[PDB]
Amino acid sequence: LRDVLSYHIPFLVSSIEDFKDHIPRETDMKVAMNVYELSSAAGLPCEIDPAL
Amino acid sequence: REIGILTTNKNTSRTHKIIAPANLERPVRYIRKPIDYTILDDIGHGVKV
Amino acid sequence: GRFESEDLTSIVELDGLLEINRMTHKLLSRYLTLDGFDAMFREANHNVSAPYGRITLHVFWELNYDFLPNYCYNGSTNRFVRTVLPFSQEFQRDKQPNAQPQYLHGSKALNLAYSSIYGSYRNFVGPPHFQVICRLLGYQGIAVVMEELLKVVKSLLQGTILQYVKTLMEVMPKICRLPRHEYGSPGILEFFHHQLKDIVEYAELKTVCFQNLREVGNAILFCLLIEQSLSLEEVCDLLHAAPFQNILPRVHVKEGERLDAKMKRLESKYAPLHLVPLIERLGTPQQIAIAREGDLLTKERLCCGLSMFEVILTRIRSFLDDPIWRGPLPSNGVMHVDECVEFHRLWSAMQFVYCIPVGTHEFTVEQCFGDGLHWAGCMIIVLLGQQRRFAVLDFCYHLLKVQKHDGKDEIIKNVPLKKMVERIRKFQILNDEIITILDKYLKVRCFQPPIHQ
Amino acid sequence: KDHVCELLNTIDVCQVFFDITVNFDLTKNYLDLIITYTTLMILLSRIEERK
Amino acid sequence: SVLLEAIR
Amino acid sequence: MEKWIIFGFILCHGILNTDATALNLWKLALQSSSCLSLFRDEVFHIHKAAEDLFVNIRGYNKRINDIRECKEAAVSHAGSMHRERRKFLRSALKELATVLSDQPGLLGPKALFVFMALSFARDEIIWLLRHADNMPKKDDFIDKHIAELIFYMEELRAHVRKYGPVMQRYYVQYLSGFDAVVLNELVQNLSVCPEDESIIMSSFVNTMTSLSVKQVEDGEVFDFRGMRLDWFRLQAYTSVSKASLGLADHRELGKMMNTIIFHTKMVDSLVEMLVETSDLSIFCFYSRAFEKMFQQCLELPSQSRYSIAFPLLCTHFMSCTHELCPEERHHIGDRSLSLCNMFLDEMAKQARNLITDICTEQCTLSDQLLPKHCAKTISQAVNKEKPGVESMRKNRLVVTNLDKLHTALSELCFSINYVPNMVVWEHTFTPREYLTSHLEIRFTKSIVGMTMYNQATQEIAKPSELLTSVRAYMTVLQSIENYVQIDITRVFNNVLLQQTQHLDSHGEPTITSLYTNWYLETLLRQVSNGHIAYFPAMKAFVNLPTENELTFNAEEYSDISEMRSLSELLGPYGMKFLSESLMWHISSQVAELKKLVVE
Repeated sequence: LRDVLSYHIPFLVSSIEDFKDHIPRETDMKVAMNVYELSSAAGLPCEIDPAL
Repeated sequence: REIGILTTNKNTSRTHKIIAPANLERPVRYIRKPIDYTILDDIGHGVKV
Repeated sequence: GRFESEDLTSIVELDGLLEINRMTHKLLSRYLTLDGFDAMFREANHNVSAPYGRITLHVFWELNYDFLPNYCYNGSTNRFVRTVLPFSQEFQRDKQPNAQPQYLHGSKALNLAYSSIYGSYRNFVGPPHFQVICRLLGYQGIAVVMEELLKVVKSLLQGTILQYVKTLMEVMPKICRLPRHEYGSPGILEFFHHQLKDIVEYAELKTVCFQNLREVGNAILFCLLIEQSLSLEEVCDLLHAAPFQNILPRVHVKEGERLDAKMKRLESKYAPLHLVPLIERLGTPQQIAIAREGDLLTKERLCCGLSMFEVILTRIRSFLDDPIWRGPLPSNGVMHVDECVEFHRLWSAMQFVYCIPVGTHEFTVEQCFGDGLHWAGCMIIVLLGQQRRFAVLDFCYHLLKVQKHDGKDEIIKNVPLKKMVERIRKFQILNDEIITILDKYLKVRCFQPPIHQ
Repeated sequence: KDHVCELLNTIDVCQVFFDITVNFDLTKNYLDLIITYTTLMILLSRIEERK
Repeated sequence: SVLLEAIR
Repeated sequence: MEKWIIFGFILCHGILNTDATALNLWKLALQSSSCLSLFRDEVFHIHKAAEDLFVNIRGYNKRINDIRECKEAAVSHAGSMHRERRKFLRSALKELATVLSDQPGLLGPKALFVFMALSFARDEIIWLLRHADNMPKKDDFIDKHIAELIFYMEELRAHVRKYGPVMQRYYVQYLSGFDAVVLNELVQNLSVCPEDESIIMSSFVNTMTSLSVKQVEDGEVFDFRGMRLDWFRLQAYTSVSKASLGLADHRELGKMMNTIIFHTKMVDSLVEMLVETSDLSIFCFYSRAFEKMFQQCLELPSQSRYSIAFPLLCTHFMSCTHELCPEERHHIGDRSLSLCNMFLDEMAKQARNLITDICTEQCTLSDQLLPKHCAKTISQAVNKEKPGVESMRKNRLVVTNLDKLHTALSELCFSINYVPNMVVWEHTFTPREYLTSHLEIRFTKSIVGMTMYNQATQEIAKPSELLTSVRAYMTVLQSIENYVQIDITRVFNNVLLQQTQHLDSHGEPTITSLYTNWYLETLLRQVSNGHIAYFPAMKAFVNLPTENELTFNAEEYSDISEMRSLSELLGPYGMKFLSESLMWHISSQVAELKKLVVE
């Protein structure tokens, strides 16, 4: 899915990658879970699986 | 911006296949009348009797 | 370089090799640190410091030289196949650069397998090639290619084609009126052949004008096909971008549950997937601005109700300014009937001459030119606003009508009648469809009554 | 039917001049009325259960 | 076209 | 004229024995038909009734013989004569309509031609319709080209309706310039005129002179019923005996008045003249024949170009309703609406069937390009018919299936897209919307059916093989836009976006749900049995070399290319649903593990 979306919507994928990468891990899990869910919706390799 | 120079608006709209009228035509009762020969007197140069 | 050393049909092979290179880069990036595949691709294509890369320039070069004057269109299959006899070989492409198998697909066996896989697309151009071209050219390549095609069409119409039309007009009969039905199909055919005998003997008509007409038809067909491919690509992209733009499908509604409540619940369930609002809630000012711009770019596409063939048609019509196309004003003050001062009569003469069944040792019009000639002629007629006049006034159509009315078959001057009328039937079927399509894309004078004397 | 018969009698006693090429409307109306009367009577005769 | 000159 | 002659000479049979012109006219009338029409559906046999009536008369044996000869001649030649008339009229109307469309301004000077053509076509159509159902001598009574004639009559009607103002201007200018002066100078040349007739002519001249072209373009509505009624009153006054101003000696005056009345009718009665000349409400009471003709028109690709004529004809149904019997109105309107809806639905069904056939042909052509067909070439080189040939046209006299389907589709689409919309009994109708709805439904069904899912054998089509077919279908559907003004991008959005959800709007399984079920019940389940293993080298599941061979290869469904195609087909929604199902399975596994942990 990540490979497929990498060339179909490059702007949104790049924005999601930039947002997830530079998210402070010190933040509580409440917002980190939402960030990880949004990233995984595009197929990004999140360390913690929100679905699990 | 450079590709928009050759673009025009397509005319596209969607309706509902059959569109009904605001008010539906209602039946009119049939009223028997005698043969009247004095109904065209007001049309043109008519004669009376 | 390998792509530049082959014809346009190698675009699929180039795309496959680029995909292989991207896969290799992705595999290597796990341990090593290389630039993004886009940066390397653009540096190799020289698109980083130039508006147009090598791929688009080569595509334009091929379109100008080898594609248009060698491929004949086929509307039934929507495919392009090379001409039975080439009328152009001065392309003089570069020399194929040799390299180790590693720089290629990876090995001799892999190279052979990929060559065999991609060898099926060598002898035709179709939807796959068009979509690959669209993907590789983005929007800049399409824009520049269409601009150059418009320039080429302007040069051709006002150049060789104009001179040939002017030369052919002089030899055309001064006055030609459709004969009556009493004469019969054979006499009418003989009369038409005698009137247009000089046109038939002319040799350059089937080698230069026809060729030029084929070149102008293939260009417009390529323009139309490229647009459709672009639209399809845009629709696929839009379908993919729905979850991140709060776009949802019509959810199933059952008795007891209202559509509005179900839609609201579904939107609430997918609320986290939304990007813009999420970014605004937890994002830097710069990130938010960038996200908004990206979203705007993503949601606006040409497929959202923007047409592009109409502008091309209008420009082609504007390119027609010579008075020879329309001729002088009618003597009767309504329209030309007998005089042949209009281009539609010349097109009818062309149809009559190339509708004659040729021998067995020579090629036909379709084999060499296909439908490009007919498409170009119909486009010219439509842009000149003479489609109705051409339909009403036509030698082939009148001959076919008379033949149907009387039903006779004779060998009039080594020309079978039934076969000729069947060919005319097929050609007018094609022309009617082409004219209808052209009219669907593009979309008074009051007279005085007689006065008493 | 009674009114049509009365009108036809009036026309006959009037000794009218008929010519489709001169007075188109009059002749057209007269012939149309006669044909309508004839067809109406034939249709009435056709209906089986009027009696 | 002129882009043809440029590519040449 | 036929009914006039026949019935009048039957009533006045006395003159038939004396006059010679009357006998010839009656014989010609009899020879030109075999059955009249008392009313819409009623018919009346002529020769048999005439023979029965004349048998009882004293010396009418010659009339019986003439009736028999006329019957023979009619039954021999009427069908052929009418067939030739229709054949000529088809081309005549085609040429006239095309010329008028090219030069709309010609309607004014050549208005009479349009009405003559419409009247002739209507007469032929009604004759054929009434003679097909009755008089089964039995063929020349079945015509496959009536649709073209009806379409050209509708084209002429639309041309008249749209270009009314130009005709109005031309004819008002004519009346104000030529007819007014001619009548004014002719009236003064009358020996004597009574008071009423003088007032009538003065009113005529004053009205005609008061007309100006300026009133046409500002929306002014004319009304000349009074003028026609006054002319008819003048005719009645001057057509009787013992009249000072007899019309028998002033035939030219009558001709001029008739011409002026025609001009006035054109100026102010365009719609009434159109109804009088080209009303085809008779088809309403010949529903069986109408449906048969429509079906015969549809099955001919050449004649399918004029399929829109029948729904257009349905608009004429309410032109046969009288004010003395409003009962018919509702039933006639309902029948017309039902017929129009059925015709449009049949046209849409035919269009979608042709499009499905073309899509199947395109998919068959495309599947040949898949890599699996190039194995033989690789093997021949290592161990040492093609695409594009089918698109070569040696000659145009050979017809394949693709070209025939394309031609039929083009003709049907042109027929559908003839008019943006229409009104029937005050009810607006759009044919393109019907076509779009049918296409969407068909596309969804086709997408679901190409998966080749088999619950019994747990067989499913590979994502790539289905993605290629979906792309071919999308390309074919996009090709439709060249012929019709429908929007296909949003059609793809609607049809394809619903396939991503676990259940479509209509409530049927989608491709994503079927793929998830197959993957969870056939691929991953078999892995736990040891028959399949995860090969990280190939990044896909590969069947083990066990003695037992499964019915499918995991490498042909879990490969990157196959996974990429599946993701493209499904979308983020489908991937999220699959992940949720996998997490449900993992949660069940963890719950089971917790029992062993706690014990």
